Formats: sequence, structure tokens, C-alpha cells
Amino acid sequence: CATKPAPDFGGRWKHVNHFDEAPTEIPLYTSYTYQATPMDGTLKTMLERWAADSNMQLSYNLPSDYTLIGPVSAISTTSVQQAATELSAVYAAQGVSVSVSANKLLVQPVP
Amino acid sequence: CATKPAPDFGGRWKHVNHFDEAPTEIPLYTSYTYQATPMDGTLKTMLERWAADSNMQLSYNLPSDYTLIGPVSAISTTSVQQAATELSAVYAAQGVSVSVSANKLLVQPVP
Amino acid sequence: ISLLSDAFKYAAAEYGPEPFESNTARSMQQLAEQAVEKSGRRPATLTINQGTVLNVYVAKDVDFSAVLPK
Amino acid sequence: IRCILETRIISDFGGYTSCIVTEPVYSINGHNLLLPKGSKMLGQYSAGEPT
Amino acid sequence: IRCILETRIISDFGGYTSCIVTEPVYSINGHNLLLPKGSKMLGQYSAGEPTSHRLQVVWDRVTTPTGLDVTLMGPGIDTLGSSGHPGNYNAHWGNKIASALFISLLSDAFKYAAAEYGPEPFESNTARSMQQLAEQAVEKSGRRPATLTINQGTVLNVYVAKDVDFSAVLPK
Amino acid sequence: VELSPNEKILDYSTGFTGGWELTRRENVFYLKPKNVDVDTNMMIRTATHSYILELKVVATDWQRLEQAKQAGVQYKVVFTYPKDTSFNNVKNGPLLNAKILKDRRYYYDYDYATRTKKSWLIPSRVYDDGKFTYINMDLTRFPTGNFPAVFAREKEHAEDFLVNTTVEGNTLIVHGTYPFLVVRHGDNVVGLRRNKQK
Amino acid sequence: NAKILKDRRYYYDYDYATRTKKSWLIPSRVYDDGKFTYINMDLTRFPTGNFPAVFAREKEHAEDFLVNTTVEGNTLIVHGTYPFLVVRHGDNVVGLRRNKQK
Amino acid sequence: VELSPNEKILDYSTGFTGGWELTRRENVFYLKPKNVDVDTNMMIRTATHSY
Repeated sequence: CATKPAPDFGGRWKHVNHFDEAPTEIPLYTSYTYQATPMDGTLKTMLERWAADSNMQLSYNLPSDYTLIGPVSAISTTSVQQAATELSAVYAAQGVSVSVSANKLLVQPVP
Repeated sequence: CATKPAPDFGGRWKHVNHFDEAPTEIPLYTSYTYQATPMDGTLKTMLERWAADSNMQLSYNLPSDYTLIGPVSAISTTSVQQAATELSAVYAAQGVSVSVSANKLLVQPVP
Repeated sequence: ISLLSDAFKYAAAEYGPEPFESNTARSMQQLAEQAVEKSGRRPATLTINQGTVLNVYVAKDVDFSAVLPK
Repeated sequence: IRCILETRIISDFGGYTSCIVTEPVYSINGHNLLLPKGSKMLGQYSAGEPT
Repeated sequence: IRCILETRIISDFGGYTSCIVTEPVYSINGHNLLLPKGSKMLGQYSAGEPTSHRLQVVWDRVTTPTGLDVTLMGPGIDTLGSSGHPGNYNAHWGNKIASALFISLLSDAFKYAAAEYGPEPFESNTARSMQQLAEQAVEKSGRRPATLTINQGTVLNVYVAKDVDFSAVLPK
Repeated sequence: VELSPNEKILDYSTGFTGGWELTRRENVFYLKPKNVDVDTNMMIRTATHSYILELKVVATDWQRLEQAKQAGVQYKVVFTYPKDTSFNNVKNGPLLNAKILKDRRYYYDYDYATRTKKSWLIPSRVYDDGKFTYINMDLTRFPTGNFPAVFAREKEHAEDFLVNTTVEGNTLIVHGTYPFLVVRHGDNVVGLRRNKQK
Repeated sequence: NAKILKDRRYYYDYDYATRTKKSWLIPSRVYDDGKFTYINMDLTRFPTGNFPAVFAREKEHAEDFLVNTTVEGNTLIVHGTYPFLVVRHGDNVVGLRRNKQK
Repeated sequence: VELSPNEKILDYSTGFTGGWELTRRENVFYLKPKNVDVDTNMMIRTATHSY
């Protein structure tokens, strides 16, 4: 009928201040990785935040907008040219070509 | 005799942030589709809101007004000339001809 | 505690002279009358769970005209 | 104002409640949105015997 | 304000409590950190008979690690929002029985040795004067209140009931 | 002059009292001189602060009120109170920003579990920035009354508790990252597991 | 002073014991300067509500008592050096032995 | 001058008081001068605003 006390510990007594054996290399100077979040829904809203997060201009010259699909979630590059190449390989069935004219992004149909 | 708690969940644990595989094409520049709602009752009230929603003038030159019928609910066109053609095919039994004189609608009996 | 005083009364009515009233069945029935009085001072509860759709009847007018953009 | 309850109410001591509004509440004639969809309503009750 | 209790509360005399905040508490719209992660909330309660199995604490001061001293009005609530902190009720039926069983049974040995082993039934006096002491042990041990304890680790929760303005503190 | 609203003013005394009309209302002193040379001090002593004001007269001959501005009068005086410098030994925009920033780390790995297959209570997108969990529900468009109450839970079928929430449109933002979130709208409930970092 | 000074003697020999293997209540680093015990928890990064209440204890399974604590960020600093520290966050508890000076 | 109906006016003080006849009714000050050169300031301090 008495009062149940607080919980009590118990175990192995591992030691806290433990050095490891693998020298994990923490980078100091991290660049910007062009990638595809699930938040930005369509292709236009993803390229509006690649141009904003890199100080470039977006010239979206398509009459309609496409949503993001499965194979878009594999682009992870610190280079804008290699990310625009991997993007245009995905949206090749709809005639979408994305290229960089050295200061801005161009979204035009394929010739 | 105790208190019934709140409902609890349970299931399969599907994942939320899911890309699809079909690139649904969202249009950017949408025109005006001439169509027939169920709200506008008669033929005159439907053409008063096609002229209002397109900046045209209505010259209804019939002595009486006709209600909307079954085959009217198939017109869906972004062109005013193709919608006035499909309308006059429906109301051919009553001698109703609807045409567009390039800036205004004409509702006159058939010659 | 009223059943603990009922074991003392049964062991004294029989197993005793003559019926033989006990005292531990009397003084412990006094504690059972304290447990009725104390546990009768507890109020009843009613709980409303943490998801139930409530509803509010507003009973005076509120004027939002000094807020909305013109 | 339809809201769904957030704090489990128990009538022992009398305290404070909070419910999150669930449907937007418009004007008398619907020209303006007064209370948006995710507002918090704040209330309080008093202790008593629940007859 | 979610905090975990540090002082084990026992409802006998009414004193002072202290709970350490466990999760950081931001603004109305999250632009600023108001109460940091390791602040101390400070409260006090009052003595009473615990009819309901809950205790009522009024938390009324927080001292932050970033050097602040706020004086909010927050009644302590359950971790789901119910008013009052739940505890472990304990009516002390171990001590109420043993203080009055042992002396009422000593007067019952005198009554049994006098009803039989005696003339005729033969009422004794030591069974009467010692049953008077057993009636004192019921009256004295019925004046003891029940307790409810809250252990020293339980996750409490505080409903703030008035606005506190931190605008004269935060850097511009 | 405006002192702190926190402390009560004990006393005050200015030299040359008959050249200054000053009244107080519980923390504010409305000062005005009475003649051209009434320069003095004034000392205010509250419960824990002590002020030594040095009263001057700088504009006396003005006809237009812009001439007293240029002479250098002070309409209001307020005191700012810093915290102690031992706590300063212990900023980049707001902490809650519903957009995706350039220099924040996000975690897009969340599940959902519910009885009904296609419900209007399933969130559209759930993620977090390490400090706030951003539940987003702006694709379940049809029922206008679809806005839930979000709880949180330490295990899968433990007892849930309360969180602080702020909302921006259709995004429900939960103050803090949790292993489980519980989303309720009456009799229907949707759980939300954060998957474990592999 | 939560930093490591040039002319203070530190003692980096502490253990931990708990039921669950990988918990968020295990401290990152525990040490002391002879006068204050510096519990540090700034590598259990995920749960934002992970801040405990620290008690202390004279034996391993004796009854614990209360200490005075001040905090600086994610470091919980306990006024005084003890043989055992007890770290509680509800139903889960982590003990902390100071190992004996050999 | 018409202040907000929400807050209560704590205090007010104008320089050169004997050149301005001003009365208040709970949020509104009816100002009128008394002579040709009575240019001054007036400071109103409510519970949360300062004019």
C-alpha cells in the first residue's frame, strides 16, 4: 500500500570520456550542392531556388510547368553544369532542355 | 467503469515525402472556355454571360426565350465560333441561329 | 477495513462465551466509518478527451473594421 | 466557431483550456475572412460537482 | 512550458517547488528564443486534504541561463493539459490500524478472561478503561491527513495564463 | 524622462526647486523650466537604480518650434537596461523560416500511418530544420474544415503530450523535433514517425 | 570557468550506466576541476527536449539528494564533486560513477 | 485628436499649459488655443502607445 519510488538505473558501467579510432574528417569550407528537395513541387519552383541560391537569373521559356518525378531525386552536385545535364536527361521525353549560358539558366524546348 | 481514452492510430507506415512517376503538366496560360453551366437557366442568360465574360455585345432578336436542354452540356471550346456552331446545331428544331459578326453575337431566326 | 473487523466479530460470536461482543470489531468498525466519510468527500469528474470537436457560440458582435485592408 | 480541443479537460480544480479553430470564419455576408483556419481559442472553466 | 520536476512534492505542509525546463520556448511566431533549454521554474503550493488525487501548484518565476528573471502567472497543468498535477495518493492505513488494533486487542484479552473464568457474565474494568484508550487512538489517528507525492523526475507542464513581453530585453 | 516600469521610485530631489515645474506619474517625470537660468541637477533613487540627471536650458528665445529642434532640445528621454556582462560571454535572421534556406540542414524522412486509406488528414509534406517540424497540408484541398491538433509522443503507442505550434497559411509548424507526432481531428487520427538516422 | 585553464587540475575518469543501449540521455563528456562537475551534453543533437535534472548520491543504490546547478548552453554544471550523479528525465535514468583514484 | 478605443490613457502633459484649453473624454482630446503664439508640444502616454 506504500508509495512507488522513482525509477533506478542499472547496467554495465561503460566509460564516458572515450576517444574513438576513426579520424572522421570534418570539412571546413563547404560549397553549395545543387539537389532536389521534396518541398519545391514543380520544375519551375526548383529552378527558381537554384537561381536564387547561386545568384543567377532564370529564363523559363516553356508554356507550361512540369512536376518533379522519381529520378529527379538523384542529383547532388556542387557544379551547376553537371546538374543541368542530369536534369535534361530526366525530362527528355517532354522536350525540356536546361542549360547555363555562363551567368543565367535557360529553359527552352529541345531543337 | 473507467474512462475511455482518445482513439489510437495503426497501419502500414507509408512514407510521406513521395515523388511520383508521371510528370503532370500544369498549364501556365489558361484561356476562357465557352461552356454551359447548370446555373444559367435559359438560352438568353447563357449568352448574356458569354458576352460579358469575353467583351462582346449581345443582340438577342427573338420574340421568346428557350430553356437549356440535355445536349447543350457538351460544348467546351476556347473558340467563340466553334461554340456558336455547336449551339445552333442543338437549337435547329426551333429556328434559332447564333453567329458572331466578329465583335458581337447575333441571335436571329434561320433563313 | 470493514471486512477485517468482520473477521474479529465472527471469531468472537462463536469460539467464545455467551453472544460474546468483541472490542476489536467495534474499534475497527469506527475506522471503517472514517473511510466512508473521507471517501465520500471526493467529487466526481468528467473528462473531455484531447481531440473532440467543440463548438463556440459567439454572443456579442465583434467589429473587425479597424483591421481589414481598405 | 468550430474548433477542436487541444487540452484534455478534467473537472477537478478549474483551469484553462485551448482549442484550435478548424474551419475559417467569414463575415456576416462573407466578403472578408475574419478568423483564419488555424487560430487558437482560449477559454477557462470553474470547479464544481458535475450533477 | 514543459519542465521536469526537481523537488519531490509531498502535500503535508505546503512549501516551494522547482522544476528544470527541458525544451526551449520560442515566441508567438518563432522568431526569437525566449526561455532557453535549462531554465529553472519556481513555484509554490498550499497545504490541504487531498480529496481529488491531484495537486495544484502556481508556478510564478523563471530564471534563464541567459540572465533573465521573469514573473509569469502559470498554473501547473498535466502533460496533456488537465488542470493540476497528478500524484500518488496514500491514505496511511498501515499506521491507522496498528495504533488501534494492538491496544483494542489487549483490552479484548481482559474481557475474555473475565466473561469465562469468572462469576455470573462478569464485566471487567480493565476491559472498559483500556477500551477508552483505544477510542483515543482512533480519534488521534483520524486527525492525520492523507498525502500525495510526486516523484523527483516526473515531466510536469505549465500553462502560461498572461502575456509576458520580452521586447525590452532582446537585442535589436 | 522615462524610467523602467519594473521598479518603484522611492524619492527624488532637484536643486533649485523653484525653477522647475516637474510632476510624476509612477515612472515618468514631465520636466519644464520656469526661467532662463535654472541649470541644476536632479537625482532619482529607485529600489535598485540610481540616476544623476544634469538639467540644462538650451532654447529660450524661440518663436518657431523648429528653432528649438536646432537648438538641441530633447522631447523624450528613455533609458535602456543591458544585462550583466558575465552573461554576454555566454542573430542571423529569424529562427522559424518556412522556406528552405541555403545554410540549414533538413531531414526529409517521415512516415504516416492511419486506418483509412485515402483520408483528408494525411499531411502533404513533413520535414524539419533541426529546431522546428514543418507539417504541410496544402494539397488536401477539398474539406475546408480540415485543420488538426498536433500532439507528440516518445514511443509508438505511449501516451502523447503537448507541443507549441505556430501556423502560416496551411503549414502547421511544431516547436521542436520529436520521434512521433500525432495528428487528431476527432475520431480519426494520423501518426507520424520520424525514421531513424542510418 | 567552463573552459580548461592552464593552472587547474582536472579528472577525466567517469562512467555511465543505463538500461537502454543508445539513449539521448547519455552525457557526451563528464569531468571536474575539483570544485564543479561539468556534465556536457552537446553531441546528443536530435531531441530538442533532452535536458535533464541532475541529482547526486553517496553510494551506488542509496537514496539520492539535491545539488545546486548552473547551466551554460548545453553544459550542465554541478556545484560540487560527488561519488555518484543521477540524471533523470522521467522514466529513464542514467547513473554516473566517478571512478576511484588509483 | 482621436486615439485608439482599445487602450486607456495614463497621462498627458503639454508645454505652456495656460495657452491651450483641452479636455478629454476617455480617448479624445478637444484642443483649442487661447492666443496667437502658443506653439508647443503635447505628449500622450497610454498603456502601450506613446504619441
